[PDB]
Amino acid sequence: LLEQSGPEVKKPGSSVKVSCKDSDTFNEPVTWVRQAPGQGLEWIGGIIPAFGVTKYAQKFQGRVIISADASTATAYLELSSLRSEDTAVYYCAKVGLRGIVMVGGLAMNWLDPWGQGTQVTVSSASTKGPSVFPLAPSTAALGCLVKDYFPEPVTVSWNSGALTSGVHTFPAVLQSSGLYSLSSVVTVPSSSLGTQTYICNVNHKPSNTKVDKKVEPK
Amino acid sequence: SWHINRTALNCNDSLQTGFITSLFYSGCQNWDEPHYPRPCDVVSARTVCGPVYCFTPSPVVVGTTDKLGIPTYNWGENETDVFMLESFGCTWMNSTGFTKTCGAPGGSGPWITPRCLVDYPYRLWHYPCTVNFTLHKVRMFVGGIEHRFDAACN
Amino acid sequence: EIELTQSPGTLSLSPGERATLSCRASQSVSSSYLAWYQQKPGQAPRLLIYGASSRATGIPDRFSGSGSGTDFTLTISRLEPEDFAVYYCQQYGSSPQTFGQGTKVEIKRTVAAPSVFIFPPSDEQLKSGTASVVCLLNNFYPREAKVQWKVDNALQSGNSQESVTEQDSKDSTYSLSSTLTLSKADYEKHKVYACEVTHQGLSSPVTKSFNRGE
Ligand SMILES: *[C@@H]1O[C@H](CO)[C@@H](O[C@@H]2O[C@H](CO)[C@@H](O[C@@H]3O[C@H](CO)[C@@H](O)[C@H](O[C@H]4O[C@H](CO)[C@@H](O)[C@H](O)[C@@H]4O)[C@@H]3O)[C@H](O)[C@H]2NC(C)=O)[C@H](O)[C@H]1NC(C)=O
Ligand SMILES: *[C@@H]1O[C@H](CO)[C@@H](O[C@@H]2O[C@H](CO)[C@@H](O)[C@H](O)[C@H]2NC(C)=O)[C@H](O)[C@H]1NC(C)=O
Ligand SMILES: *[C@@H]1O[C@H](CO)[C@@H](O[C@@H]2O[C@H](CO)[C@@H](O)[C@H](O)[C@H]2NC(C)=O)[C@H](O)[C@H]1NC(C)=O
Ligand SMILES: *[C@@H]1O[C@H](CO)[C@@H](O)[C@H](O)[C@H]1NC(C)=O
Repeated sequence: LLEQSGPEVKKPGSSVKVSCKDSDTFNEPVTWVRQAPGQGLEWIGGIIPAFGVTKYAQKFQGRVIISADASTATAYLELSSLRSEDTAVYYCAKVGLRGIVMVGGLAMNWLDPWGQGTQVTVSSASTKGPSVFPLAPSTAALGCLVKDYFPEPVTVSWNSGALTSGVHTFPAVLQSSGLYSLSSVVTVPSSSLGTQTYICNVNHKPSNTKVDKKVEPK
Repeated sequence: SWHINRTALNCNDSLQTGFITSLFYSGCQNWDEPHYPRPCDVVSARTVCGPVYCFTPSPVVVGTTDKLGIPTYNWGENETDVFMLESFGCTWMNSTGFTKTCGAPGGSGPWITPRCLVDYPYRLWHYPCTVNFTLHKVRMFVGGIEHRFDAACN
Repeated sequence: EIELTQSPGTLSLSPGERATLSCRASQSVSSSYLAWYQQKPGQAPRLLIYGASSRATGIPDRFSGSGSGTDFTLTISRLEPEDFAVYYCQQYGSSPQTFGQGTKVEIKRTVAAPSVFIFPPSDEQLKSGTASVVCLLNNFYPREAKVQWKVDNALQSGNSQESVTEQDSKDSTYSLSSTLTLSKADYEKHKVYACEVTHQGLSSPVTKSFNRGE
């Protein structure tokens, strides 16, 4: 298994270092790839830790450094001079050894196993907790609007997890403010609206915020 | 004048044998009886996977150069990189997983006799059939110069 | 640089059907150096095929690969529910190694029209100086839908954002929200707010609307 470090949030012009720890194939070649939001995969570069030889795609040359730490069986990806274009999930993966091809220390083969990915968000925006507003009902539908938070992610539950059927929590959208916004809705029996109680639980761990909002008719 | 960047890393496991594992992490194939060694020449770095060792009899690593003997630091990527072996006995892995030898420390490569060979960091990758060999300190003089090295023997 | 072109972009098939995905390379690639990967939302890619036609360890018999030169194909002989995901092809024969843009294998089902709901902004948000109006399209298939906003009968443009869920595990439908964002001052300039929804499952567009302050 490869365990990657947790999500990162960065201002433009800063640097970030993400890590990739495996638990007995450390000196085997490691390759980094990234996945920009809603995109496919792109090679960043790689390293052969046994020898330290690194290779980089031209689009990252001079702007990234890949390294490895033999004591902790960990590989690292450092990106410098960050811009918003660098917002992506960054993946670590091992280069397969059987059938491997190496030219000048550049190792290519199929990739397996994979790390779980590391989210890196690069923004001028500052960390901010969401405001939570009711989407009042008028089966009926109701929800919570979760607006103006940074960075991702937010988790949403209803009635502390007791209510899960019919829930739809939409993917977040990035607004022109630089802040994120999403809604979560649930469909309920109309009959119950005056008696049943519906609470949305919003947790934003980057800001340590938790908001509980009761949703009732206007 | 040795540097790690002078290691040819041109490996191509086209036979799908998985031979490269011990470069990072059972039998010695195409066995070469030590007697009557082949002469050492110029080896193209594009055929070499991992470090090249020669045995003076002491073990010494040889790095990539250009064809005029100038050290090069491109991990053997340049297709003019070579190992100028003549400039005693040497051994290396070629890109498809075959152990190669030339010269002697009669002997062949690191082998002194059919039962003993010089110890060096990549011995078990080049000669996996010697995993269980026992190690002995050796001292030898070659033209007044004193050599101290370990030997692995069956 | 070797470009990999995958087709189709989206494949809609019922569980139990055979799926054929294609990956076209801009230049000829040796079949030794082509792999296929599967990815599900929020997860890392998972190797399926390598060397054009070899199955990775643990990969079921129904996945197979074939092809040569510039055209490679991934075949799923009988789609199981866990097989609906995004599939990427990769060439690793020539640096830089490159990946295709992906084919989404989607669950085909019968047409389902959306249930449409519109939500006015809360008084709490209004006190903040912003007004968000939400229109919800619930549990529909296929995914393509059109949502038009009208304010005081005038059609809107450039002030709304849409978001779509992943296909639902149980009934294979999508749900969609579209959010109209206005300043509090502009919101109070108008009265009638309407969401107009066009969908294959609807005989004619459906409108949900409300009057501000009622
Ligand atoms: C693999 O390695 C080879 C070397 O073994 C390398 O190719 C050689 O590089 C040298 C250096 O650039 C080339 O020699 C040059 O040729 C040009 C063309 O006539 C000359 O003008 C050059 O003179 C310049 O440099 C002088 C000193 O640097 C200056 O004083 C002078 O004013 C000029 O500015 C120089 O002689 C040589 O031709 C190549 N050989 C080949 C076959 O290309 C090759 O690049 C390496 N491979 C890779 C992929 O990098
Ligand atoms: C690794 O080995 C394979 C197999 O020997 C090489 O593939 C051959 O490449 C040559 C030139 O590109 C072709 O003429 C042959 O037809 C290929 N053979 C097969 C079976 O595909 C491959 O070129 C080698 N890679 C490197 C970097 O040397
Ligand atoms: C590594 O050494 C092996 C063995 O000496 C080479 O294998 C030979 O390759 C030629 C060319 O295809 C074949 O005709 C022979 O039959 C092969 N010999 C054996 C014993 O298989 C191999 O070419 C060398 N690899 C490199 C990159 O030079
Ligand atoms: C050696 O290799 C490293 C890593 O690939 C590289 O940064 C360096 O420029 C190379 N050359 C020397 C002289 O270290």
